[PDB]
Amino acid sequence: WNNIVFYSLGDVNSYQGGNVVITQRPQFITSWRPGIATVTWNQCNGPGFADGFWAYYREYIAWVVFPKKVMTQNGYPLFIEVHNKGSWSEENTGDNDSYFFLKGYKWDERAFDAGNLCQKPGETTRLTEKFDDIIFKVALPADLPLGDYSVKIPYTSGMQRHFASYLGARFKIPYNVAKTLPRENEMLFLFKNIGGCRPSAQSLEIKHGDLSINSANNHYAAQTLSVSCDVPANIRFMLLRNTTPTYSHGKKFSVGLGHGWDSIVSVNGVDTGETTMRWYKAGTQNLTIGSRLYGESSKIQPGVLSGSATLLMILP
Amino acid sequence: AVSLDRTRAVFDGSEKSMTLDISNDNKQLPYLAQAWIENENQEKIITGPVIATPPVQRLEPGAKSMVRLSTTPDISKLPQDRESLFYFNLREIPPRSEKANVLQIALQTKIKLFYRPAAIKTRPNEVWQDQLILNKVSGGYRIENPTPYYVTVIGLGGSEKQAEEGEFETVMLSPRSEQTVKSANYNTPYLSYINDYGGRPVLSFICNGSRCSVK
Amino acid sequence: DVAFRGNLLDRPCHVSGDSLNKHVVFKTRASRDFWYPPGRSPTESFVIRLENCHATAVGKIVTLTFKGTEEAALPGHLKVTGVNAGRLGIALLDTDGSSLLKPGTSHNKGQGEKVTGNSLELPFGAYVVATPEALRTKSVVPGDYEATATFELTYR
Amino acid sequence: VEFNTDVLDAADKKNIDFTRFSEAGYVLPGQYLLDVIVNGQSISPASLQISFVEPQSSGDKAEKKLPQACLTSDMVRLMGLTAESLDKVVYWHDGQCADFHGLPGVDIRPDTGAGVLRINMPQARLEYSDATWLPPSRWDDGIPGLMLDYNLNGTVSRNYQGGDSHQFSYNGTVGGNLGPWRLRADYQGSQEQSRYNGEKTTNRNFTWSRFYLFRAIPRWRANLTLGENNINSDIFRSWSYTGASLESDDRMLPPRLRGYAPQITGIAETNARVVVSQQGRVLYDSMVPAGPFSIQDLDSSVRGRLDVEVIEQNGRKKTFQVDTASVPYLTRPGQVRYKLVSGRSRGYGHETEGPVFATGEASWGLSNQWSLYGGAVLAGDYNALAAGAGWDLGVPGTLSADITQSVARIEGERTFQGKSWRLSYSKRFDNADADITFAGYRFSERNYMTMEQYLNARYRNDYSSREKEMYTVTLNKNVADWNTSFNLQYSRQTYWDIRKTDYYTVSVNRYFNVFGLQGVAVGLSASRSKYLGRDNDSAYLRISVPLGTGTASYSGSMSNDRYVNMAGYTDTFNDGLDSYSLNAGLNSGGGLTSQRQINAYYSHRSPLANLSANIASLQKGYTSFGVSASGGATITGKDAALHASGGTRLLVDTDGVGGVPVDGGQVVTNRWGTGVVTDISSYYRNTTSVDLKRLPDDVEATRSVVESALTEGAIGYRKFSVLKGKRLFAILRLADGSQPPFGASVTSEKGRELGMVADEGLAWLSGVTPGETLSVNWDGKIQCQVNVPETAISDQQLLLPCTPQ
Repeated sequence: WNNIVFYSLGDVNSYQGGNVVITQRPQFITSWRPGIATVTWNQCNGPGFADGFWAYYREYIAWVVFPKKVMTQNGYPLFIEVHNKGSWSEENTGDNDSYFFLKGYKWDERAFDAGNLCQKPGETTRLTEKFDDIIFKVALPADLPLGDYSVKIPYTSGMQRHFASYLGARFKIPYNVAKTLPRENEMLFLFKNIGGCRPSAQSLEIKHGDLSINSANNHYAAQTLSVSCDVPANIRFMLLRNTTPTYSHGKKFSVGLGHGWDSIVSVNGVDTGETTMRWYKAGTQNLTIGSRLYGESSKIQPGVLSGSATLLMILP
Repeated sequence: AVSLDRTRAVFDGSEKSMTLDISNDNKQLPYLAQAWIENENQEKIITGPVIATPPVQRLEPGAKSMVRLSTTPDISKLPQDRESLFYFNLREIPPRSEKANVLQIALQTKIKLFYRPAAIKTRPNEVWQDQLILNKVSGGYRIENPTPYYVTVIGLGGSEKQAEEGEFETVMLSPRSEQTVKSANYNTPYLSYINDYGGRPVLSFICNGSRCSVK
Repeated sequence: DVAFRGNLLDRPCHVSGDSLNKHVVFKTRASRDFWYPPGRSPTESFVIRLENCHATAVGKIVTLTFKGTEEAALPGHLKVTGVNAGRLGIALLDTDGSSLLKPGTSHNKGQGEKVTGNSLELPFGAYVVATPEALRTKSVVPGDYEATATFELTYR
Repeated sequence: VEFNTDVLDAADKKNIDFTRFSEAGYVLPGQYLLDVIVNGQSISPASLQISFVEPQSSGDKAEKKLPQACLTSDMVRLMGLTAESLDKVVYWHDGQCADFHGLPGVDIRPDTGAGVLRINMPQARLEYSDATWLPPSRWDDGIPGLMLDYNLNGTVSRNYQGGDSHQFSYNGTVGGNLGPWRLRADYQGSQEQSRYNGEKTTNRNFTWSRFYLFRAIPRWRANLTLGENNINSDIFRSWSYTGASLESDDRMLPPRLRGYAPQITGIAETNARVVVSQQGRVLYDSMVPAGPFSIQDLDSSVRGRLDVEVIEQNGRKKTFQVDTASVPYLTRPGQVRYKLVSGRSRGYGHETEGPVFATGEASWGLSNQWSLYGGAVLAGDYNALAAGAGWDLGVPGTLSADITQSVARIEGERTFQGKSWRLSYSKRFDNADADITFAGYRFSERNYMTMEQYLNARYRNDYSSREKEMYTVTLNKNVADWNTSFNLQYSRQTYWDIRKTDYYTVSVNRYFNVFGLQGVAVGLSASRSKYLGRDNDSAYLRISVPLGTGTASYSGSMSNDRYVNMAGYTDTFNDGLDSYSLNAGLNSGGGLTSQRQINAYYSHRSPLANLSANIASLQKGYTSFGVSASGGATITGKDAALHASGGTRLLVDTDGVGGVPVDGGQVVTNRWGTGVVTDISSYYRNTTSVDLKRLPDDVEATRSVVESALTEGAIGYRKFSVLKGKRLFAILRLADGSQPPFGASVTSEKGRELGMVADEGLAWLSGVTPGETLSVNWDGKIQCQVNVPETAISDQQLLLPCTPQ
């Protein structure tokens, strides 16, 4: 006869992932912890009790089921994959949702004890087994917004016991009932996304001259801001209004600089206020923040013009 | 002929060199503008406190050029609790024509260079002329300057048609001082002035008989 | 990233655009017109253009005064600087055409200043005259003579 | 033309020269302050000294010449010139006018009128040096010092077995920069404790994950790495090792040169004006040289049609479209990319050893838009030669292929010879926007053996999971006015002694809006893994609705008969630094249980360190409240500091001021007078300026922008002349009642200059705290002391007494 009783761990471990970039992949340690554990899958085909007077063979194999893809709290896949699998034996890698790790540490020994060979689902036993470590790098996807994340990965990691009665017995749990196991063990990990997109200047000073009023009625001042990426995202930036505009110039994004002097902002030549750019690979691009100083209804009042127009880059 | 965008150049004590651009409105014959900086009693002090960096410079017809004013230890050898006055003037030399018995005219300009120390450096829209007061004299008026900056009055009047359009001689004001000015008595005299920037705002004075200022 | 836009600005107190090549000439002889009693050439009317940003007045914006070298033999005149060194002088008249003003006095404001729109035209008259010590003795010679007068526009 | 200088210039002649400028249009030699422009950009933002003097070097009979810009050795050192290859500026002394006659095509037109000094030079005479990239001769390397980067997340827990709450994470990254040699050691562990009624278990695991040294090399433009790291999944998979690694970097290379794009070739007639637009934006607009030309400097991000247009001097036109490939191994025509790596193979333990190897993997492209890429892996018991080329055919797409003849001599007397080949394909921009981003086909054998299979076969006896075939097609499709990102892909891998594994993953990023603002995103996906009998139909759904002040999210997922839904409310606060979410969920799994998840967080990006708290609870696991701290320090600098890192950090030094705000990550300083900005990239132009509007009223910043370019993992020095205090005039009254002469340097006890006296006690002292004693120093020695009261406010002329000692 061949009896199998699954006994799953109850460890809830945490780790702060830090502040990473989209192209950077953070590495983490998922340790094996010999703590409190609970039965999740019970079977009885042979006897139900034992007094230790019959011959019965023993084997103990570790069972680690880790997920490949995992959804976020906003619904994004995180392709978690192995660089080094440790001293385990990764098999059945043809599945799409989960890896299957194994370790044969106890596979041939004869016991002489009085025990319960098939425990009920309301049962707790002792587990003290130091195992090898395992490691993973979170390969982040292409599109991921800014902010903080609270991703939880579903994992069933727990020592099962195989009860048998003959010498040379080899039996593992079938993978579909091993992958249809309950969502017991969680992992509390947080990681901050600083975003793959960033500008290079971080402040824009446009050197425009000490000019006369005739050229102040229509002037052009240009400055180029270089945004450099290594991810194929599709950025979007909003020219946020910060100070008070004076003259209602219609559809054109007027930035009143003060003392009766407005000035529109011309991103890439046209007065759109927002543009649309697609990026396909690693590189950089240029955006000309042009400025036209026609903020005059022929009631001229000269003063120091020092307004502001902050552009914030939001990942859609 | 050359043209100047500044009606009074202001030189703040923070930066050691301001820019001052000139242009060439002529499109037929060139010119060479040479500049120097005088003082209150109007003399060409060649190696004074402030110096124009190009001493003589050729100007193409239709071109433009800048005259920067560098800094020496003698501007530190000036008072810091008040401002300082300087007279920036410049001449133009036209080319010698081939025609005989020709009389030449040089349409030149002299501008007021206002040195402002870094100790009394002002904000971009801080109108210090709001603090100005005017006292009544039996036969005229006297304006007072409590502010440490050089200000200039150009006209006084009761209504908007006679201050800057009447027959009135202007006067220059000095810091922490006063002077008398003969004018007709107005109940609400609005202060018509010219700032360091170049604009000409107007502001009202509401009094109690003898001394007045702003709201 | 904050992209604040800060500047400085001014307004062009300057000359107008109608009369750029202003050089007055004199088609008068020296051996005949300066050997008899009165020694004067005909007056040549020339104007001074002014396109400022405020045409409200004249003395409240521009204090016009003129300088240059003064004639030694003739008080109230300018040096000619040519073949007739000290023998001839430069006269100058105002907008009224009769006030023979001095080399260094300011222009008398309030009269003869027609504000043609936003401009300010100042007509002046100047004719070359001879010094009486060279006129009566008839020591003047015909030739080329180039004089230059400087007009400072010291603003307010 | 001769001028009228004969009348007057002034009262007297200034005796300089008066005819030379008139005929020669000559500039007067003096002290000018010009901006120097080299090929359209600027080598300095606020360039101070440009001297003009008259060259008396060349003797002649006429001796009438023009002056030129007397550039010294420091500004031609920072001009970006390649003085190493052209030593025509090395030998130049500051006494004579610096001629550039030894170089061809160099014209210097000094136009002092516009205030610019334009210098036009050919591209091969100088380095790259644009507006955002400092040249490699000027790299601000690191100062000596160490660094600590902590990541700790402690939390409590609640289970169904009794009572249990004790948990402490332990992550970290230490290291020390010693000149260009940079040490890095990342430690990660955990600390958990369990307290049940009848049992009290605890454990303490802590292990150094990686030990490595890396020194950046500018000459070779590649970073060596000594110590431990990994080899990426390039041809062979991920395999850990310890040793040396001369990897060709790409961040040391300019950002418009990264990746692949072909050089535009052709010889039409003259100095034409090139214009190349990708989607309505010019990527390159300049004047090519006369005759033959080839643009090696354009290697930017382009994945499709690009109408590279040439416009000549007369006005003639020619149009031709060229094609890019974007395959992972073809590079720039003329330059190489390589990986020279060697050492010992790391197993899983920290002290694990193994064989010694010497693997060289390089990629080089000839200039007929073709490229070969080779790999030569050789160890004492295992060799693997990899070679193959990749080339873009243009209009039918692009190809790439390689051969891999690996020989594996195991100790069981079984020599394993395997020749495995794989092919790569991609596709350009179609008119109806069809884009195949990657298309592989991996033909392997029964005897293929890479490095990771040989590592598992040498000491661990693993003999499974080798790929027979692996081929995927990945098309991607975008569409205007619909805004849906369609991307279907299907792969079918086959292992040894295991059957086929067909994959099917489709996705769509819908973008439209109904009763909300534009920016609402809808995500849908469908996954299907096909075995011989089963088909795992998985489907994840995404709904994201932003409203400016709010960003609600909804995520539905289904692994295997488990419909799991979640609804989120993640949003920032009014300042941008903080962010908080509140999210619930439902977990209805196949195992007869319905669970309810609840997750929330509250972050606070403080300038001293990042901090956050998280509420997380589900069914059978409850109320896990935690605190996550993540910050770092930099000791052995000027003074120590605390910050918000994964590499380089710039150290901004503002002495005397406690709370000045710096840009980048809005990092404020400390009581010691220092701060460290962390959101900077390596090798770029870093303009770290203080936010001039949010300064405190007691302090003032004179000059705010300083420039340098830091190396990868370097710490850079930037001094900041700032001042804290009031604006005063101390009218002194000595014991005899006198006033000392000029040069009386009023100095604080910390060693900072405050000002000097002009004539009678009108000394403008700046930056003084109320309640201190200063040191007025004339004749190079201390003579008297003063005493400032607390009562002193700004803009005063207070009666200050000077008590002597």
